[PDB]
Parts: sequence; structure tokens; C-alpha cells
Amino acid sequence: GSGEPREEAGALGPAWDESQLRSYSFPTRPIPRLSQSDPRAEELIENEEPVVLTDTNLVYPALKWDLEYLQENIGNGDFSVYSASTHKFLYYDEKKMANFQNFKPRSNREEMKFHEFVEKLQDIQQRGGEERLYLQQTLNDTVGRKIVMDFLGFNWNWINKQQGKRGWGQLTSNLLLIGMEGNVTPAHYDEQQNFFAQIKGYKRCILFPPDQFECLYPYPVHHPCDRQSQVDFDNPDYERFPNFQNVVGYETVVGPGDVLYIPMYWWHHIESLLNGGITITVNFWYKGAPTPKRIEYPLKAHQKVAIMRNIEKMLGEALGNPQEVGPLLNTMIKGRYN
Amino acid sequence: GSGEPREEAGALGPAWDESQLRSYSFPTRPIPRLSQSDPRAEELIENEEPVVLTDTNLVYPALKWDLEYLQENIGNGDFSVYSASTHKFLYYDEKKMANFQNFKPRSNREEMKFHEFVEKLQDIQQRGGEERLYLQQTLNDTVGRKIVMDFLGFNWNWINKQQGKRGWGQLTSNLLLIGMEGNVTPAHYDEQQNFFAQIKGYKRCILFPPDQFECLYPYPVHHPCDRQSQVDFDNPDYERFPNFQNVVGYETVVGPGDVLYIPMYWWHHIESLLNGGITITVNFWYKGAPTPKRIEYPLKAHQKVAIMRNIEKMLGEALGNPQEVGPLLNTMIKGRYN
Ligand SMILES: O=C(O)Cc1cs/c(=N\C(=O)CS(=O)(=O)Cc2ccc3ccccc3c2)n1O
Ligand SMILES: O=C(O)Cc1cs/c(=N\C(=O)CS(=O)(=O)Cc2ccc3ccccc3c2)n1O
Ligand SMILES: [Zn+2]
Ligand SMILES: [Zn+2]
Repeated sequence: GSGEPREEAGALGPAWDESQLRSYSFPTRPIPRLSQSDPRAEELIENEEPVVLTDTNLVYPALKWDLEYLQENIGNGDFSVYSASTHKFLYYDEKKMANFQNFKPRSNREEMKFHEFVEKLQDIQQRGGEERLYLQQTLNDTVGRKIVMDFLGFNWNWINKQQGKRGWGQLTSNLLLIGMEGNVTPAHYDEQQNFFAQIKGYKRCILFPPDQFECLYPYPVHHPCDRQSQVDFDNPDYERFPNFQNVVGYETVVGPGDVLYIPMYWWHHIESLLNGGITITVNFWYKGAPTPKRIEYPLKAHQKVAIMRNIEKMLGEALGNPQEVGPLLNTMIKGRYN
Repeated sequence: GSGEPREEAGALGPAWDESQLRSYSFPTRPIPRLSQSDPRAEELIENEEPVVLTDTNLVYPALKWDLEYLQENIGNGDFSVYSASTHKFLYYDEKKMANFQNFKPRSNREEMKFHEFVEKLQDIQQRGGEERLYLQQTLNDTVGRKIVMDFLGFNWNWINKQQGKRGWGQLTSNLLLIGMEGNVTPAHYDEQQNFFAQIKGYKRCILFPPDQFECLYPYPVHHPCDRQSQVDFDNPDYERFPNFQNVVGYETVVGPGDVLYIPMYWWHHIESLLNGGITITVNFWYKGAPTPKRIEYPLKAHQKVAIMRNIEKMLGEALGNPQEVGPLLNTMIKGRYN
């Protein structure tokens, strides 16, 4: 798993204990925790494998952040706040909701000012209700001057060197994440390189390499939950998803000051620790390096995932209806390739 | 089936009787036999449905053909002669034999002069052996002057009008077919429009429309038997090919002077009648009409077959190995589209 819980400086006790981790059916092994000066960390990022960097100082000015400080300085912009009846915040593409009419969302999005989100959070704690909120908002110009000064204080020297040494594309987005304890972002994979900068609280990160595509059963590309696993990690249906019994993850717990490299196309299941308070995270997303001119074989697992995605996209446009993608694929292989 | 056997002119008896037809497990209904002046025959060809035209005079000068006449006038060119231990002449692409090493051919091709094929045929009848031969050769310049005169005597006025009225491409090939009684060309589909001009003997033609792709289970596109059905019509494996229990064919018996329009992508199973002597056929293959600019929906069945073919071709080149096409397709749909 995450190994033994780390001891905090000043003898302040264990940062967490195992009772704050949710229980699942699959084994894991630890993601390495290394210094940014460690060459092994450099070779992991280069080979697109996850690593937790403990001393980047990437978001050092943001480590003082909390709700009180942010509400006063984050400005009067709008923030996307997702609500959920349960602890699972399954994301859904609103653009693709037209393809699947028999899909009703379980986590409705709502725009609100930051002071409204802080107010709405404190009502749930007062009322003792079980409703959960998760702020997920991209940062921009509307933020106040002090947040701008903190942002400029980020270790741009280090992360821009990482961008150059890997040949990545440009920085596409900065996502601010503020979640309640026990909030779970279920397993999914992204298409860009991610630097996961933990700020407040602790998050358990369970990653799965791209070659376990067969064990995680993502939704159809045209489904609103595209790129997310169909498997309910809390109650896996081994009849529908038999190879989930073969899944093995990479696990770590990140805390304030840690940066987790989530490589492009790697599955990740992220949860804020139980009874751990609020969590704050800022992501750095970079387009991957361009596909090289001389195609080398055998193909990497994420390249085959890209191929499978393009086949499904091409079929949807070719047939004139994404719902015919399924039956044509079955017609193509039944009694011919299985 | 083929309906009642036709009575020949001059009270020469029935052209054939049902005992000369092989028995299969599927029902059929008759392909229409019409005059070329019948508008219904014109609308069948236009809508790409099979029809037997009884009075085209397409190969009228060739109706006098037999082994003796051809051997004397066909010239000293080489002829492709396929041999088979059984009555099934399953064709195999020699170019694709590299992809599947565990494939050994059952019908070896051999080049020989026409007088050698006639000699080799008469030895089998003398020795009483059960070996079977099937001459399948494209016609060209090397043929003698009298065969040239017969060829020029074909009803080019009619068939070139059909080429124009359908917007077909150019005439790509003329295949001369000389087979022994009981010879079976198992079920397969071609990609071009075919005018099937019967000359000597009788052939039972069983056709299946493109929308029965699911019932006929063709080989993988990269397999040497690409475009041929995997189902043994003589012993169908309902466990591997369950939807073959749903197959329904279009059936007719063509004789001297009949022309069968086999539409592009239609499956066809062709057999020379049992105890019917030798059969002679000449095919006319035309590239189909170009795909129209404004794509209309829903797609025709043969267009979806074209899509499935291109997906398999694209995967073979993308993965660098046609043998990885299967497992990737299974990975793509297992637990996601089935
Ligand atoms: O709670 C947690 O900490 C876990 C968690 C909460 S959100 C989340 N990821 C996303 O939101 C990203 S994505 O899924 O929309 C897909 C995507 C991928 C690259 C992009 C790059 C730029 C802009 C947008 C992008 C979007 N993770 O991993
Ligand atoms: O015994 C019988 O009468 C039944 C029978 C014996 S042969 C046969 N068909 C073929 O040979 C053709 S094909 O399979 O190679 C595929 C193809 C398709 C279009 C073409 C056009 C031009 C040149 C070559 C072509 C090749 N049929 O239907
Ligand atoms: Zn993500
Ligand atoms: Zn054919």
C-alpha cells in the first residue's frame, strides 16, 4: 500500500493512520517518494512512470492557503462546485449527454462565488448532513492580487525545466481542487501530463498503468463518462468485469508539499482521507510530447489506447450515430476474432 | 429453391432434376428469371439485386464452345488450373500466406497449356479417380483468331449500355471457368459487379445479400481466405457459427445462354451440377460506381462491410502485425460494447 504512515516533524504524531484509507479488493505497491535532485526521479518522469517529489517547492507560497485566506483574496469570480449524494464524484461530459438519453447525472455542477461555497460547506457541517461538495475551478485573471503574488511565487524554474527536458507541449490549465474529507474521484485516465501539487490535507492516490486497460473497462468513447472506469470500486461486478480481479495499482499518500507525477494515460483513483479535513490541490497539465517521426515497435500501451479511441471516434462519424458503434464492433469480431 | 426444373425445347426432357443438387441446411427462394427487355430486370440491376437474364445473347458465339473446340483455338498460352482432393475449391490468397504460417493450402494451383489440362482431365475419368480440376484463367491476346472472333461477337452493345446506365467503372477482367461436375466454389463475396455468363452445363447459384454478414462469418481480412465464409456448408459448426442457423439464400440454376447479375458484395455459393458433365462460364467484372458525394443515411449493408474491412486493414498497418488485430478488437469491446 502506501507503506508506513510518515511521521511529521516536531513529533506532531503520525500524519495519518490506515483507518482513514478506504478498503478495496486489489493489491498495490508503493509509488516512490524521491527528491527532485535524485536521478531516479528524473528517469521515472522521462520513462513516464509515477513518482512523488517531496522537495520541489513548486507551490510553496500556496502552503499557507485555507478557506479563510482564499475567500478573502481569491476574488469575486465564479467557481464550478460539484455536489454529490455519495462520496463518489463521477464526472460526466455535458456535451456528450445528447448521445445517451438514458443517462441521468449523479453529480450536478453549480456555479457560485467562493464565499458562497465556503458558506454552503459550513451549513453541511452544522446541519450534519451527508451531502458533499467539491470545488474544481481553473485559475485565471479574476483572482486577487495576493493570489497573483502567490501564483508568481511558484517554482516556475523547476517545472519549466521539466517541460523542456521532456519535450512536452504548453501548460494548458491550472485546476484548483478543494474537497471535503472522504471525497472520492473514481478511477479514470487523462490524456495530458499532470503535476499533482498537494497543498492542504492528505490524498490517497491509486494509479494503474495504461496496460491494465482490459481490467478497468472504461465507458464507450461517446458516453458522457468517457475515460472513466465502469467498475464500482466499492462493489465490483466480477460477472461484467472479470479482469478487474487481475488489477494491481500503484499507491501513495501525498501531503502538503508533495508533487505527484501522474503520467499521461495512467489511470488514477484519488480520495481525500477520511476524517482528514478539507484538501487543497493544484494541478499542472501539459500536452504530451509530439509523437516521433520514426514509429518504433512494439507500441507503448498508451499508443494502443489512443488507437482504440480513434477507431471508436471514426466509427461514430462514419455510421452517423454513436449508438451503432457497439453492434458493428460485435458484428466485426463475433466468430471471426474471438 | 430453384423452382421446378425447366423443360428444354424440342421435348429433350428436363434440363436437370433435384437429385443433382447438393443438400444444405438453409432455406432459399428463387432469383427471378426475366427478359432483358423486362423493366423489372432493369430495376433489379439498378437496385443491386440479383437477376437471371435469359435472352441477352451476351456470349452467343461462345455457346458452341467445348473442350475440343477450345483446345484447337484457345492458343498455346498458360492456364491456371486448381486441383482439389475434395469437391470444395476454397481459394487462398498467396500474397497473404505470409501472415498465417499455420495455414496449409487445400487446392494447389498449377500452370499448364490447355491441351495439358484436357489431357489431365481425361486421365482422371479413365483412372476413375476422385481428384478434381478447375480451370480459372483470364482471357487476353494469346488466344487464337477464332476465339478472338467469338469474343468480338459478344453482345457488347447491351453490356456496355448496362455499364453506362449504372455508372460502373471499367471492365476489369474476363474470367474463363471450366469445371468438372460436382465442383463447388464455396461461399464468398467479391468487391466488383459481376455478369455471370453461363455457356456449357448447368450451375446452381446460391446468393446471400450483404446484410447476412453476421450469419456467414468471413475470415479475417489478413487471412489468405479473406472474403470467404468460415462455415463448412457440408457440416456447419453451430457452436462457432450460431447465426448460420438464420441464413437464407437466393437460389437459381443457370444454363447455356443465361446471365446472372451477381451484385457487388453479395455472397455467392456456386456448384456445377452433379453428373452434369463439364461446365463453362465467362465472367464480366466491373468496378462499382463511385461512392456519391452526398453521403446518404442509413448506410447500405455493403457500405458497413466496407467500413469493417477498412478498420481491420488500418489496424494491421497501425500495430505492425496483423496477428495483433484480433486481441486489440477484443480488448476494445469486452465489457464495453457487449
Ligand atoms: O480529486 C482529485 O484530486 C482527483 C482529480 C479531480 S479532477 C481530475 N482531473 C480533471 O479534472 C481533468 S479531466 O478529467 O477533466 C480530463 C482532462 C485532462 C487534461 C486536461 C488538461 C487541461 C485542461 C483540462 C484537462 C482535462 N483528477 O485527476
Ligand atoms: O465456380 C464458379 O462459377 C464460382 C466462382 C469461381 S471464381 C469466382 N470469382 C473469382 O475468381 C473472383 S475473386 O474471388 O478472386 C475476387 C475478385 C473480385 C473481382 C475481380 C475483378 C477483376 C479481377 C479479379 C477479381 C477478383 N466465382 O464467383
Ligand atoms: Zn484526472
Ligand atoms: Zn466470386
